[PDB]
Amino acid sequence: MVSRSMFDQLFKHRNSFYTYDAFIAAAKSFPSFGTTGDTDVRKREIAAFFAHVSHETTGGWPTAPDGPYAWGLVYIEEINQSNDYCDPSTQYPCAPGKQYYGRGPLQLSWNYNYGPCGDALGLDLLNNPDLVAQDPVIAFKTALWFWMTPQSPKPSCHDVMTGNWTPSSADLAAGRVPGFGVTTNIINGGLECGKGNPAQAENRVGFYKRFCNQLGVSPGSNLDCANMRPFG
Repeated sequence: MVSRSMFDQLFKHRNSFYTYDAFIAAAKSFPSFGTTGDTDVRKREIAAFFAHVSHETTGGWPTAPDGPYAWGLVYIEEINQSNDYCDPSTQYPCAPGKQYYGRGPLQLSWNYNYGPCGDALGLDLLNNPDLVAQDPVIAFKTALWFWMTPQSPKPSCHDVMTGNWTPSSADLAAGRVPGFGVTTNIINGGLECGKGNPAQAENRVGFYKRFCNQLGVSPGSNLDCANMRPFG
């Protein structure tokens, strides 16, 4: 896994809601996370997951102590909470009086994600979405659920980083070569990769390179998703 002192180095300025013990408890729901492959592969997977988490929750500024990548895990809830984030569904019905705005380390959003995430975790997140912003174990589990779950045609980010996803010829033709860049593409490639404004993807890479440096691992190849088409 990762030790308490290293978690406290990566996340030196975090919101104290996000405890190390909560992260460790959540990771036990997905025992292959960070335990797959040799030491370099494990370190890159952990750095990659934390880079995305940090991008989505960062409270940094350019002159912040320890630099602009040292302020991950500051945010819990989406700040703009007026829309319900509800698309009508017979499988995952929007609960009366509830909203599905972003919550937790990967900003889980929409009834159509809270539904299946809760089903997989054995939790009624569809009818109690506020659980994600109440309980840091649940919060971390929702982020790991996303990271560990394939959604065809997309592989899991876990499988990409650990060598368990081999691209098809169409993937390769589209520039989807395994590495950090493909994880950005999976998470939000329609807006952030290809010809999207690359500011946000570049920020994710900045966090990733910082965390790789702190963990003592090379970031590897194929970091940039501007050279890459979103999955169909």
